[PDB]
Amino acid sequence: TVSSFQVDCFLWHVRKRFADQELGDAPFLDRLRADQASLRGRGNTLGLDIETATRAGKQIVERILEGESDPASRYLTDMTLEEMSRDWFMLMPKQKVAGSLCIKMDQAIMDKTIILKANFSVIFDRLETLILLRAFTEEGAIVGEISPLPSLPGHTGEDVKNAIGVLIGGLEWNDNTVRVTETIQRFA
Repeated sequence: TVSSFQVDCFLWHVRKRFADQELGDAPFLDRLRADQASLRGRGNTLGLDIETATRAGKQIVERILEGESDPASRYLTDMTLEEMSRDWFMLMPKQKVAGSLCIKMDQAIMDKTIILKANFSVIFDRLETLILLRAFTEEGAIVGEISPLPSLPGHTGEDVKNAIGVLIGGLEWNDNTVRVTETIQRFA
C-alpha cells in the first residue's frame, strides 16, 4: 500500500513528458491532472508526500526494470475486430484443450468451402504468438476456432501448427474443402 503510493508517484513523474510537450489529449491530460490530484489526496490520508514517495519509486521500479526490460517483435492480421469478436455457435459442438490452445469446430458443417484466418505475432519467418484463428464458410459463418488459453506455459509455433492440422483434419472428415490465407500458409 505505501509501496503502491510510491509506485504511482514514480510512474506519473515519467508520464508527464508525452503531453508535457506533444499532442496530448483532453482525457489523457485529464488523467494526468486527476492522477496528480489523486496523489495529493491519497498522500494526506497516508501522511506521506509526493517528493519523498517518487524517490522511493525510482528504486522500487528501476530494480524491477530487470531483466533488461526489453527481438524485433511485430503483428499480422487477417481479421478485423468485428471478425474476431463476432458471435457464432456450433450446432454439433466438438471441442478440446491441446496444451494451452483451445480448439473448436461444428460437426454439422458439410460439403462447404472453408477458409482459415489468423491474427498473430511473428519473429523471423515463423509464428510466435497466436491471438485468434477462425474458420469461415464462403457464406461468412464461423465454423471453427483456435484460441489461446491464459496460462503460465503459453504456447509455441509448433503447438499452433499442430492445432491447425487437427482442425483442418476434423473439418475435412465431412467432405469440406479447407484452405488457409497466405498469412497462415507463409508462417505456419
